[PDB]
Amino acid sequence: KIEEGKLVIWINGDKGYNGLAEVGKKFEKDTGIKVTVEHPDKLEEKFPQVAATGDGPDIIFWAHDRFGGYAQSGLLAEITPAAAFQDKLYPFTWDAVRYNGKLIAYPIAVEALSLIYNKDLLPNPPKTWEEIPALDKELKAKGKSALMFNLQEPYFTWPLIAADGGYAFKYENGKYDIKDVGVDNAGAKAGLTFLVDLIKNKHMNADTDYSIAEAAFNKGETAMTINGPWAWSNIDTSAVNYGVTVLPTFKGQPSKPFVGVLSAGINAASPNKELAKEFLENYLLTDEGLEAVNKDKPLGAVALKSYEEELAKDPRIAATMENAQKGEIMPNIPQMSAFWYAVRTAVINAASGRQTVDAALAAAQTNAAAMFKNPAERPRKLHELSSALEIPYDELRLNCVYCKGQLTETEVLDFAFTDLTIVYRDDTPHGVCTKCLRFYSKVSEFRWYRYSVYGTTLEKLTNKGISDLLIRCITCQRPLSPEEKQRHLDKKKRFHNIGGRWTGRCIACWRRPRTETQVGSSGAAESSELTLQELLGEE
Ligand SMILES: OC[C@H]1O[C@H](O[C@H]2[C@H](O)[C@@H](O)[C@@H](O)O[C@@H]2CO)[C@H](O)[C@@H](O)[C@@H]1O
Ligand SMILES: [Zn+2]
Ligand SMILES: [Zn+2]
Repeated sequence: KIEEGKLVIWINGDKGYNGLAEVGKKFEKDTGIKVTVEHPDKLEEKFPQVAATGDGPDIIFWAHDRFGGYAQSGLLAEITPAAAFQDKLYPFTWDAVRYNGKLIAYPIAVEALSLIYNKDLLPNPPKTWEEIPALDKELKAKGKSALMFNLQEPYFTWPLIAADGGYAFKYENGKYDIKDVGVDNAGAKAGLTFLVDLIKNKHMNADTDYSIAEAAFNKGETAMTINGPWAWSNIDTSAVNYGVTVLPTFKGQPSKPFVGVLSAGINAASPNKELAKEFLENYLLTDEGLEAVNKDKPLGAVALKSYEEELAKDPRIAATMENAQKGEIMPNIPQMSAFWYAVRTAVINAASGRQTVDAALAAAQTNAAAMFKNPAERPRKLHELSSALEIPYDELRLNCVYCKGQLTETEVLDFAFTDLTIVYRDDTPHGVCTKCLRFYSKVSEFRWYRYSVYGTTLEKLTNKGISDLLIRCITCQRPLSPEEKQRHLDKKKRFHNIGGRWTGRCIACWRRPRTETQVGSSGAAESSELTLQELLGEE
Protein backbone atom coordinates (compact mmCIF):
# COMPACT_ATOMS: atom_id res chain seq x y z
CA LYS A 1 0.00 0.00 0.00
CA ILE A 2 1.82 3.07 -1.35
CA GLU A 3 0.10 6.43 -1.73
CA GLU A 4 -0.57 8.05 -5.10
CA GLY A 5 0.72 11.49 -6.02
CA LYS A 6 3.48 11.07 -3.44
CA LEU A 7 7.04 9.72 -3.51
CA VAL A 8 8.72 8.25 -0.42
CA ILE A 9 12.52 7.95 -0.56
CA TRP A 10 14.75 5.67 1.53
CA ILE A 11 18.50 6.22 1.88
CA ASN A 12 21.24 5.24 4.32
CA GLY A 13 21.47 7.49 7.36
CA ASP A 14 25.14 8.30 6.72
CA LYS A 15 24.74 9.30 3.04
CA GLY A 16 23.42 12.83 3.57
CA TYR A 17 19.64 12.58 3.81
CA ASN A 18 19.07 16.28 4.56
CA GLY A 19 20.75 17.22 1.28
CA LEU A 20 18.42 14.99 -0.73
CA ALA A 21 15.49 16.62 1.07
CA GLU A 22 16.49 20.02 -0.35
CA VAL A 23 16.32 18.45 -3.81
CA GLY A 24 12.88 17.12 -2.90
CA LYS A 25 11.57 20.41 -1.52
CA LYS A 26 12.35 22.07 -4.85
CA PHE A 27 10.59 19.16 -6.56
CA GLU A 28 7.49 19.80 -4.44
CA LYS A 29 7.73 23.58 -4.87
CA ASP A 30 7.59 23.08 -8.67
CA THR A 31 5.48 19.95 -9.22
CA GLY A 32 3.31 19.97 -6.09
CA ILE A 33 4.13 16.36 -5.16
CA LYS A 34 5.21 16.05 -1.52
CA VAL A 35 8.35 13.91 -1.66
CA THR A 36 9.33 12.49 1.74
CA VAL A 37 12.90 11.29 2.35
CA GLU A 38 13.54 8.86 5.21
CA HIS A 39 16.48 6.79 6.43
CA PRO A 40 15.39 3.64 8.28
CA ASP A 41 17.74 1.54 10.37
CA LYS A 42 19.13 -1.30 8.22
CA LEU A 43 17.15 -0.40 5.11
CA GLU A 44 19.14 -2.88 3.02
CA GLU A 45 17.40 -5.61 5.05
CA LYS A 46 14.10 -3.79 5.66
CA PHE A 47 13.47 -3.01 1.97
CA PRO A 48 13.11 -6.58 0.60
CA GLN A 49 11.06 -7.54 3.66
CA VAL A 50 8.43 -4.88 2.91
CA ALA A 51 8.81 -4.79 -0.88
CA ALA A 52 7.76 -8.45 -1.08
CA THR A 53 4.33 -7.50 0.31
CA GLY A 54 3.95 -4.71 -2.26
CA ASP A 55 4.68 -2.05 0.37
CA GLY A 56 7.76 0.10 1.00
CA PRO A 57 9.03 3.36 -0.46
CA ASP A 58 8.90 4.55 -4.06
CA ILE A 59 12.67 5.10 -4.41
CA ILE A 60 15.34 2.93 -2.76
CA PHE A 61 18.96 4.10 -2.46
CA TRP A 62 21.85 1.67 -1.97
CA ALA A 63 24.98 0.36 -3.64
CA HIS A 64 24.49 -1.76 -6.75
CA ASP A 65 25.44 -5.07 -5.10
CA ARG A 66 22.06 -5.43 -3.36
CA PHE A 67 19.94 -4.47 -6.38
CA GLY A 68 20.52 -7.80 -8.12
CA GLY A 69 18.85 -9.82 -5.38
CA TYR A 70 15.98 -7.33 -5.35
CA ALA A 71 14.94 -7.42 -9.01
CA GLN A 72 15.52 -11.19 -9.02
CA SER A 73 12.81 -11.34 -6.34
CA GLY A 74 10.65 -9.10 -8.55
CA LEU A 75 10.97 -6.10 -6.22
CA LEU A 76 12.58 -3.56 -8.57
CA ALA A 77 10.84 -2.09 -11.59
CA GLU A 78 12.99 -2.10 -14.71
CA ILE A 79 14.14 1.30 -15.96
CA THR A 80 14.33 2.44 -19.59
CA PRO A 81 15.42 6.09 -19.78
CA ALA A 82 15.88 8.19 -22.91
CA ALA A 83 18.48 7.67 -25.64
CA ALA A 84 20.26 10.87 -24.54
CA PHE A 85 20.08 10.27 -20.77
CA GLN A 86 22.45 7.26 -20.66
CA ASP A 87 25.02 9.51 -22.36
CA LYS A 88 25.43 12.02 -19.50
CA LEU A 89 26.69 9.22 -17.22
CA TYR A 90 29.83 7.14 -17.55
CA PRO A 91 29.11 3.84 -19.34
CA PHE A 92 30.70 1.63 -16.67
CA THR A 93 28.25 2.95 -14.07
CA TRP A 94 25.39 1.42 -16.06
CA ASP A 95 27.22 -1.92 -16.12
CA ALA A 96 26.89 -2.12 -12.33
CA VAL A 97 23.10 -1.66 -12.55
CA ARG A 98 22.52 -4.11 -15.44
CA TYR A 99 21.09 -7.40 -14.17
CA ASN A 100 20.14 -10.08 -16.72
CA GLY A 101 20.99 -7.57 -19.45
CA LYS A 102 18.38 -5.06 -18.24
CA LEU A 103 18.78 -1.81 -16.34
CA ILE A 104 17.27 -2.02 -12.85
CA ALA A 105 18.31 1.25 -11.18
CA TYR A 106 19.69 4.76 -11.68
CA PRO A 107 23.46 4.98 -11.06
CA ILE A 108 24.45 8.04 -9.04
CA ALA A 109 27.94 8.04 -7.52
CA VAL A 110 30.97 5.75 -7.30
CA GLU A 111 32.08 4.90 -3.76
CA ALA A 112 35.46 3.62 -2.60
CA LEU A 113 37.23 3.49 0.75
CA SER A 114 40.33 5.55 1.50
CA LEU A 115 42.78 6.19 4.31
CA ILE A 116 42.01 9.22 6.49
CA TYR A 117 44.97 10.39 8.58
CA ASN A 118 45.52 13.27 11.00
CA LYS A 119 48.28 15.54 9.70
CA ASP A 120 49.09 16.97 13.15
CA LEU A 121 49.66 13.60 14.85
CA LEU A 122 51.00 11.97 11.67
CA PRO A 123 52.93 14.14 9.17
CA ASN A 124 53.23 11.51 6.44
CA PRO A 125 50.84 8.55 6.28
CA PRO A 126 52.13 4.96 6.41
CA LYS A 127 52.55 3.37 3.00
CA THR A 128 52.17 -0.24 4.21
CA TRP A 129 50.14 -2.12 6.80
CA GLU A 130 53.04 -3.80 8.61
CA GLU A 131 54.49 -0.45 9.77
CA ILE A 132 51.44 0.35 11.95
CA PRO A 133 52.06 -1.88 15.03
CA ALA A 134 55.31 0.02 15.65
CA LEU A 135 53.56 3.32 14.88
CA ASP A 136 50.79 2.53 17.37
CA LYS A 137 53.23 1.96 20.24
CA GLU A 138 54.71 5.39 19.50
CA LEU A 139 51.30 7.04 19.80
CA LYS A 140 50.32 4.72 22.67
CA ALA A 141 53.11 6.27 24.75
CA LYS A 142 51.68 9.72 23.95
CA GLY A 143 48.09 8.89 24.91
CA LYS A 144 46.72 8.41 21.37
CA SER A 145 46.28 5.48 18.99
CA ALA A 146 47.35 4.77 15.43
CA LEU A 147 44.24 3.34 13.75
CA MET A 148 40.58 2.81 14.62
CA PHE A 149 37.96 1.88 12.02
CA ASN A 150 34.60 0.11 11.88
CA LEU A 151 35.15 -3.61 12.53
CA GLN A 152 31.47 -4.60 12.77
CA GLU A 153 30.86 -4.30 9.01
CA PRO A 154 33.00 -6.34 6.59
CA TYR A 155 32.93 -3.58 3.96
CA PHE A 156 35.67 -1.69 5.83
CA THR A 157 37.83 -4.79 6.39
CA TRP A 158 37.58 -6.24 2.87
CA PRO A 159 40.45 -4.17 1.32
CA LEU A 160 42.92 -5.93 3.64
CA ILE A 161 41.35 -9.37 3.11
CA ALA A 162 41.40 -8.97 -0.68
CA ALA A 163 44.96 -7.60 -0.67
CA ASP A 164 46.99 -10.82 -0.81
CA GLY A 165 44.39 -12.76 -2.82
CA GLY A 166 40.98 -12.90 -1.17
CA TYR A 167 37.95 -12.59 -3.43
CA ALA A 168 34.18 -13.04 -3.31
CA PHE A 169 33.12 -15.14 -6.31
CA LYS A 170 35.43 -16.10 -9.18
CA TYR A 171 34.61 -13.99 -12.24
CA GLU A 172 35.44 -15.60 -15.58
CA ASN A 173 33.84 -15.68 -19.04
CA GLY A 174 31.55 -12.86 -17.91
CA LYS A 175 29.85 -14.96 -15.22
CA TYR A 176 30.37 -15.26 -11.47
CA ASP A 177 31.03 -18.83 -10.30
CA ILE A 178 29.16 -19.16 -7.00
CA LYS A 179 30.89 -22.52 -6.49
CA ASP A 180 34.36 -20.90 -6.46
CA VAL A 181 34.50 -18.76 -3.30
CA GLY A 182 37.82 -17.23 -2.28
CA VAL A 183 37.24 -16.20 1.34
CA ASP A 184 39.34 -19.05 2.77
CA ASN A 185 42.50 -18.98 0.64
CA ALA A 186 46.00 -17.93 1.70
CA GLY A 187 45.41 -14.29 0.75
CA ALA A 188 42.18 -14.03 2.74
CA LYS A 189 43.69 -15.82 5.75
CA ALA A 190 46.78 -13.58 5.75
CA GLY A 191 44.71 -10.40 5.67
CA LEU A 192 42.39 -11.44 8.49
CA THR A 193 45.19 -12.90 10.63
CA PHE A 194 46.99 -9.55 10.50
CA LEU A 195 43.79 -7.84 11.64
CA VAL A 196 43.44 -10.26 14.56
CA ASP A 197 47.13 -9.74 15.38
CA LEU A 198 46.30 -6.05 15.79
CA ILE A 199 43.59 -7.03 18.29
CA LYS A 200 45.74 -9.50 20.24
CA ASN A 201 48.60 -7.00 20.59
CA LYS A 202 46.02 -4.41 21.75
CA HIS A 203 46.60 -2.07 18.81
CA MET A 204 42.86 -1.94 18.05
CA ASN A 205 39.73 -3.01 19.91
CA ALA A 206 37.30 -5.52 18.41
CA ASP A 207 34.39 -3.59 19.96
CA THR A 208 35.08 -0.61 17.67
CA ASP A 209 32.21 0.26 15.33
CA TYR A 210 31.46 3.14 12.96
CA SER A 211 30.57 5.70 15.64
CA ILE A 212 33.36 4.78 18.07
CA ALA A 213 35.98 4.97 15.32
CA GLU A 214 34.48 8.24 14.09
CA ALA A 215 34.18 9.81 17.55
CA ALA A 216 37.74 8.77 18.44
CA PHE A 217 39.21 10.27 15.26
CA ASN A 218 37.18 13.49 15.29
CA LYS A 219 38.21 14.08 18.92
CA GLY A 220 41.90 13.52 18.12
CA GLU A 221 42.46 10.20 19.91
CA THR A 222 43.59 8.15 16.89
CA ALA A 223 46.14 8.98 14.22
CA MET A 224 44.17 7.62 11.26
CA THR A 225 40.97 5.83 10.25
CA ILE A 226 39.38 4.17 7.22
CA ASN A 227 36.09 5.53 5.88
CA GLY A 228 34.36 6.70 2.72
CA PRO A 229 33.54 10.08 1.17
CA TRP A 230 30.43 10.43 3.35
CA ALA A 231 32.52 11.05 6.50
CA TRP A 232 34.53 13.98 5.11
CA SER A 233 32.07 16.65 6.24
CA ASN A 234 31.77 15.17 9.74
CA ILE A 235 35.49 15.82 10.21
CA ASP A 236 35.13 19.25 8.59
CA THR A 237 32.91 20.27 11.51
CA SER A 238 35.73 19.37 13.90
CA ALA A 239 39.12 21.11 13.84
CA VAL A 240 40.95 17.91 12.87
CA ASN A 241 43.69 18.61 10.31
CA TYR A 242 42.94 15.45 8.35
CA GLY A 243 44.11 14.05 5.04
CA VAL A 244 42.64 11.55 2.57
CA THR A 245 45.16 9.35 0.74
CA VAL A 246 45.66 5.86 -0.67
CA LEU A 247 45.17 2.75 1.43
CA PRO A 248 48.25 1.06 2.94
CA THR A 249 49.70 -1.96 1.17
CA PHE A 250 49.59 -5.48 2.61
CA LYS A 251 52.42 -7.89 1.74
CA GLY A 252 53.52 -5.32 -0.82
CA GLN A 253 50.13 -5.67 -2.54
CA PRO A 254 47.61 -2.84 -2.97
CA SER A 255 44.43 -3.02 -0.95
CA LYS A 256 41.45 -4.06 -3.05
CA PRO A 257 38.34 -2.25 -1.79
CA PHE A 258 34.99 -3.38 -3.14
CA VAL A 259 33.90 -0.50 -5.37
CA GLY A 260 30.30 0.50 -4.62
CA VAL A 261 28.01 2.35 -7.03
CA LEU A 262 25.17 4.13 -5.23
CA SER A 263 22.02 3.44 -7.24
CA ALA A 264 18.36 4.49 -7.21
CA GLY A 265 15.74 1.78 -7.65
CA ILE A 266 11.98 2.09 -8.15
CA ASN A 267 9.65 -0.31 -6.37
CA ALA A 268 7.74 -2.56 -8.75
CA ALA A 269 4.63 -1.99 -6.60
CA SER A 270 4.89 1.81 -6.79
CA PRO A 271 1.89 3.48 -8.49
CA ASN A 272 3.96 6.58 -9.30
CA LYS A 273 6.40 4.53 -11.36
CA GLU A 274 6.76 7.16 -14.10
CA LEU A 275 6.34 10.09 -11.70
CA ALA A 276 9.50 8.83 -9.98
CA LYS A 277 11.32 8.42 -13.32
CA GLU A 278 11.30 12.12 -14.24
CA PHE A 279 12.20 13.10 -10.67
CA LEU A 280 15.55 11.28 -10.61
CA GLU A 281 16.28 12.26 -14.22
CA ASN A 282 15.50 15.98 -13.95
CA TYR A 283 16.08 16.83 -10.27
CA LEU A 284 18.72 14.45 -8.90
CA LEU A 285 20.77 13.80 -12.06
CA THR A 286 21.29 17.55 -12.44
CA ASP A 287 24.33 19.51 -11.33
CA GLU A 288 22.43 21.36 -8.60
CA GLY A 289 20.79 18.30 -7.05
CA LEU A 290 24.08 16.44 -6.64
CA GLU A 291 25.64 19.51 -5.01
CA ALA A 292 22.89 19.78 -2.39
CA VAL A 293 23.44 16.17 -1.29
CA ASN A 294 27.21 16.68 -1.52
CA LYS A 295 27.07 19.76 0.72
CA ASP A 296 25.44 17.64 3.44
CA LYS A 297 27.63 14.53 3.18
CA PRO A 298 29.91 14.10 0.15
CA LEU A 299 28.97 11.49 -2.45
CA GLY A 300 32.47 10.77 -3.78
CA ALA A 301 32.99 10.35 -7.53
CA VAL A 302 29.54 10.97 -9.03
CA ALA A 303 28.53 9.44 -12.36
CA LEU A 304 27.20 12.63 -13.99
CA LYS A 305 29.84 13.75 -16.50
CA SER A 306 28.81 17.38 -15.99
CA TYR A 307 29.23 17.82 -12.23
CA GLU A 308 32.03 15.25 -11.83
CA GLU A 309 34.51 17.30 -13.87
CA GLU A 310 33.83 20.37 -11.71
CA LEU A 311 35.08 18.76 -8.48
CA ALA A 312 37.33 16.14 -10.09
CA LYS A 313 40.33 18.20 -8.92
CA ASP A 314 39.35 17.45 -5.30
CA PRO A 315 42.37 15.91 -3.52
CA ARG A 316 39.91 13.74 -1.58
CA ILE A 317 38.03 12.58 -4.70
CA ALA A 318 41.28 11.88 -6.55
CA ALA A 319 42.41 9.58 -3.74
CA THR A 320 39.02 7.85 -3.67
CA MET A 321 39.17 7.37 -7.44
CA GLU A 322 42.65 5.83 -7.21
CA ASN A 323 41.62 3.38 -4.48
CA ALA A 324 38.75 2.32 -6.75
CA GLN A 325 41.09 1.47 -9.64
CA LYS A 326 43.18 -0.92 -7.53
CA GLY A 327 40.02 -2.50 -6.11
CA GLU A 328 37.24 -4.19 -8.03
CA ILE A 329 33.58 -3.50 -8.75
CA MET A 330 31.10 -5.30 -6.53
CA PRO A 331 29.09 -8.12 -8.14
CA ASN A 332 25.34 -7.66 -8.45
CA ILE A 333 24.46 -11.37 -8.22
CA PRO A 334 21.73 -12.25 -5.67
CA GLN A 335 24.24 -14.22 -3.56
CA MET A 336 25.88 -10.97 -2.39
CA SER A 337 23.56 -10.73 0.62
CA ALA A 338 24.58 -14.19 1.84
CA PHE A 339 28.24 -13.42 1.06
CA TRP A 340 28.33 -10.24 3.15
CA TYR A 341 26.61 -12.05 6.03
CA ALA A 342 29.13 -14.90 6.00
CA VAL A 343 32.10 -12.51 5.99
CA ARG A 344 30.53 -10.27 8.65
CA THR A 345 30.20 -13.18 11.07
CA ALA A 346 33.66 -14.35 10.00
CA VAL A 347 35.32 -11.01 10.78
CA ILE A 348 33.42 -10.43 14.03
CA ASN A 349 34.00 -13.94 15.39
CA ALA A 350 37.65 -13.71 14.32
CA ALA A 351 38.13 -10.27 15.88
CA SER A 352 36.47 -11.24 19.18
CA GLY A 353 38.33 -14.56 19.39
CA ARG A 354 35.08 -16.58 19.31
CA GLN A 355 36.85 -18.79 16.76
CA THR A 356 40.21 -18.92 15.01
CA VAL A 357 40.91 -17.21 11.69
CA ASP A 358 40.87 -20.56 9.87
CA ALA A 359 37.63 -21.59 11.60
CA ALA A 360 35.85 -18.31 10.84
CA LEU A 361 36.87 -18.31 7.17
CA ALA A 362 36.14 -22.02 6.72
CA ALA A 363 32.64 -21.49 8.10
CA ALA A 364 32.34 -18.42 5.86
CA GLN A 365 33.44 -20.45 2.82
CA THR A 366 30.43 -22.76 3.15
CA ASN A 367 28.05 -20.08 4.46
CA ALA A 368 28.73 -17.87 1.42
CA ALA A 369 26.54 -20.19 -0.69
CA ALA A 370 23.98 -20.97 2.02
CA MET A 371 20.46 -19.54 1.96
CA PHE A 372 18.95 -19.67 5.48
CA LYS A 373 21.92 -18.48 7.56
CA ASN A 374 20.98 -14.77 7.41
CA PRO A 375 17.96 -14.27 9.72
CA ALA A 376 17.09 -10.88 8.19
CA GLU A 377 16.79 -11.87 4.52
CA ARG A 378 15.11 -15.28 4.52
CA PRO A 379 12.09 -16.80 2.73
CA ARG A 380 8.99 -15.84 4.75
CA LYS A 381 6.20 -17.18 2.52
CA LEU A 382 5.89 -20.59 0.88
CA HIS A 383 6.16 -19.37 -2.71
CA GLU A 384 9.33 -17.53 -1.70
CA LEU A 385 10.78 -20.73 -0.22
CA SER A 386 9.96 -22.80 -3.32
CA SER A 387 11.23 -20.12 -5.72
CA ALA A 388 14.43 -19.80 -3.68
CA LEU A 389 14.98 -23.57 -3.56
CA GLU A 390 13.90 -23.91 -7.22
CA ILE A 391 11.79 -26.88 -6.10
CA PRO A 392 8.00 -27.18 -6.54
CA TYR A 393 5.54 -27.23 -3.67
CA ASP A 394 4.90 -30.98 -3.83
CA GLU A 395 8.64 -31.69 -3.56
CA LEU A 396 9.08 -29.53 -0.45
CA ARG A 397 9.79 -31.32 2.85
CA LEU A 398 8.48 -28.98 5.56
CA ASN A 399 8.14 -30.21 9.14
CA CYS A 400 5.63 -28.77 11.59
CA VAL A 401 7.13 -26.26 14.01
CA TYR A 402 5.17 -27.88 16.87
CA CYS A 403 5.14 -31.65 16.26
CA LYS A 404 8.09 -31.86 13.78
CA GLY A 405 5.97 -34.00 11.43
CA GLN A 406 6.31 -33.42 7.71
CA LEU A 407 3.43 -31.58 6.05
CA THR A 408 1.43 -33.29 3.33
CA GLU A 409 0.78 -31.79 -0.10
CA THR A 410 -2.60 -30.45 1.01
CA GLU A 411 -1.13 -28.99 4.21
CA VAL A 412 1.59 -27.23 2.20
CA LEU A 413 -1.15 -25.74 0.01
CA ASP A 414 -3.19 -24.81 3.09
CA PHE A 415 -0.09 -23.17 4.57
CA ALA A 416 0.24 -20.90 1.53
CA PHE A 417 -3.46 -20.08 1.14
CA THR A 418 -3.73 -19.28 4.87
CA ASP A 419 -0.87 -16.76 4.39
CA LEU A 420 1.33 -18.24 7.10
CA THR A 421 4.96 -17.21 7.50
CA ILE A 422 7.81 -19.71 7.46
CA VAL A 423 9.32 -20.32 10.91
CA TYR A 424 13.02 -21.10 11.32
CA ARG A 425 14.59 -23.38 13.94
CA ASP A 426 18.33 -24.13 13.75
CA ASP A 427 18.38 -22.22 10.43
CA THR A 428 15.88 -24.74 9.02
CA PRO A 429 12.51 -23.67 7.57
CA HIS A 430 9.39 -25.03 9.27
CA GLY A 431 5.66 -24.82 8.70
CA VAL A 432 2.67 -26.08 10.69
CA CYS A 433 0.30 -29.01 10.24
CA THR A 434 -3.48 -28.78 10.27
CA LYS A 435 -3.78 -30.49 13.67
CA CYS A 436 -1.28 -28.22 15.42
CA LEU A 437 -2.62 -25.05 13.79
CA ARG A 438 -6.28 -25.45 14.73
CA PHE A 439 -5.36 -26.64 18.24
CA TYR A 440 -3.14 -23.76 19.33
CA SER A 441 -5.51 -21.35 17.61
CA LYS A 442 -8.19 -22.59 20.02
CA VAL A 443 -5.75 -22.64 22.95
CA SER A 444 -5.01 -19.02 22.03
CA GLU A 445 -8.71 -18.13 22.13
CA PHE A 446 -9.11 -19.82 25.52
CA ARG A 447 -6.17 -17.96 27.06
CA TRP A 448 -5.61 -14.67 25.20
CA TYR A 449 -9.15 -13.51 24.43
CA ARG A 450 -9.39 -9.77 25.09
CA TYR A 451 -12.71 -8.43 23.77
CA SER A 452 -15.22 -8.55 20.93
CA VAL A 453 -16.68 -5.71 18.88
CA TYR A 454 -18.93 -5.15 15.87
CA GLY A 455 -17.34 -4.51 12.50
CA THR A 456 -19.05 -1.13 12.31
CA THR A 457 -17.51 -0.17 15.65
CA LEU A 458 -14.14 -1.62 14.64
CA GLU A 459 -13.98 0.79 11.68
CA LYS A 460 -14.83 3.91 13.68
CA LEU A 461 -12.16 3.13 16.30
CA THR A 462 -9.33 2.23 13.92
CA ASN A 463 -10.51 4.98 11.51
CA LYS A 464 -9.97 2.53 8.65
CA GLY A 465 -12.22 0.52 6.37
CA ILE A 466 -13.02 -3.07 7.22
CA SER A 467 -11.48 -4.35 3.98
CA ASP A 468 -8.16 -2.74 5.01
CA LEU A 469 -7.91 -4.55 8.37
CA LEU A 470 -6.30 -7.99 8.41
CA ILE A 471 -8.83 -10.32 10.05
CA ARG A 472 -8.12 -14.06 10.22
CA CYS A 473 -10.46 -16.94 10.98
CA ILE A 474 -10.69 -17.60 14.71
CA THR A 475 -10.51 -21.39 14.15
CA CYS A 476 -8.50 -21.96 10.94
CA GLN A 477 -6.62 -18.60 10.71
CA ARG A 478 -7.49 -18.01 7.04
CA PRO A 479 -7.56 -14.27 6.22
CA LEU A 480 -11.16 -13.19 5.74
CA SER A 481 -12.14 -12.02 2.27
CA PRO A 482 -14.06 -8.73 1.91
CA GLU A 483 -17.18 -10.83 1.30
CA GLU A 484 -16.62 -12.73 4.57
CA LYS A 485 -16.11 -9.45 6.45
CA GLN A 486 -19.36 -8.10 5.00
CA ARG A 487 -20.91 -11.36 6.31
CA HIS A 488 -20.29 -10.22 9.91
CA LEU A 489 -21.75 -6.77 9.25
CA ASP A 490 -25.05 -7.97 7.79
CA LYS A 491 -25.48 -10.83 10.27
CA LYS A 492 -24.47 -8.59 13.22
CA LYS A 493 -21.76 -11.02 14.35
CA ARG A 494 -18.93 -9.43 16.31
CA PHE A 495 -15.24 -9.80 15.54
CA HIS A 496 -13.02 -11.11 18.32
CA ASN A 497 -9.67 -9.83 19.58
CA ILE A 498 -7.35 -12.70 20.59
CA GLY A 499 -3.94 -11.57 21.81
CA GLY A 500 -4.22 -8.25 19.99
CA ARG A 501 -5.17 -9.96 16.72
CA TRP A 502 -8.65 -9.45 15.29
CA THR A 503 -10.49 -12.60 14.21
CA GLY A 504 -13.75 -13.62 12.58
CA ARG A 505 -15.19 -16.71 10.88
CA CYS A 506 -14.72 -17.69 7.25
CA ILE A 507 -17.23 -19.40 4.96
CA ALA A 508 -15.96 -22.87 5.88
CA CYS A 509 -15.93 -22.32 9.66
CA TRP A 510 -19.20 -20.37 9.80
CA ARG A 511 -21.34 -23.39 10.74
CA ARG A 512 -19.08 -26.38 11.54
CA PRO A 513 -21.69 -29.14 11.18
CA ARG A 514 -22.46 -31.14 14.35
CA THR A 515 -20.82 -34.29 12.99
CA GLU A 516 -17.38 -32.93 13.95
CA THR A 517 -15.79 -33.00 17.39
CA GLN A 518 -14.22 -30.13 19.30
CA VAL A 519 -10.53 -29.67 18.66
CA GLY A 520 -8.27 -31.74 20.88
CA SER A 521 -5.40 -32.76 18.62
CA SER A 522 -1.79 -31.87 19.41
CA GLY A 523 0.49 -33.76 17.02
CA ALA A 524 3.28 -20.20 32.27
CA ALA A 525 4.01 -22.51 29.32
CA GLU A 526 2.73 -19.95 26.82
CA SER A 527 5.68 -20.63 24.47
CA SER A 528 3.17 -22.10 22.02
CA GLU A 529 1.50 -18.68 21.80
CA LEU A 530 4.78 -17.02 20.77
CA THR A 531 5.30 -19.70 18.11
CA LEU A 532 1.79 -19.13 16.74
CA GLN A 533 2.41 -15.38 16.46
CA GLU A 534 5.50 -16.11 14.36
CA LEU A 535 3.36 -18.15 11.95
CA LEU A 536 0.94 -15.22 11.55
CA GLY A 537 3.56 -12.47 11.26
CA GLU A 538 5.29 -11.16 14.39
CA GLU A 539 3.30 -8.12 15.51
O1 LIG B 1 29.46 -4.47 4.82
C1 LIG B 1 28.50 -5.13 4.02
C2 LIG B 1 27.87 -4.12 3.11
O2 LIG B 1 28.92 -3.57 2.40
C3 LIG B 1 28.56 -2.41 1.74
O3 LIG B 1 27.82 -1.56 2.58
C4 LIG B 1 28.45 -0.34 2.65
C5 LIG B 1 27.79 0.52 1.66
O4 LIG B 1 27.84 -0.11 0.39
C6 LIG B 1 28.72 1.65 1.70
O5 LIG B 1 28.27 2.56 0.74
C7 LIG B 1 28.67 2.28 3.06
O6 LIG B 1 27.35 2.61 3.31
O7 LIG B 1 28.98 1.39 4.09
C8 LIG B 1 28.26 0.22 4.01
C9 LIG B 1 28.95 -0.68 4.98
O8 LIG B 1 28.31 -0.60 6.25
C10 LIG B 1 27.72 -2.80 0.59
O9 LIG B 1 27.34 -1.59 0.00
C11 LIG B 1 26.53 -3.53 1.10
O10 LIG B 1 25.99 -4.09 -0.08
C12 LIG B 1 26.88 -4.61 2.10
O11 LIG B 1 25.75 -4.92 2.84
ZN1 LIG C 1 2.22 -30.43 13.92
ZN1 LIG D 1 -11.97 -20.83 8.96
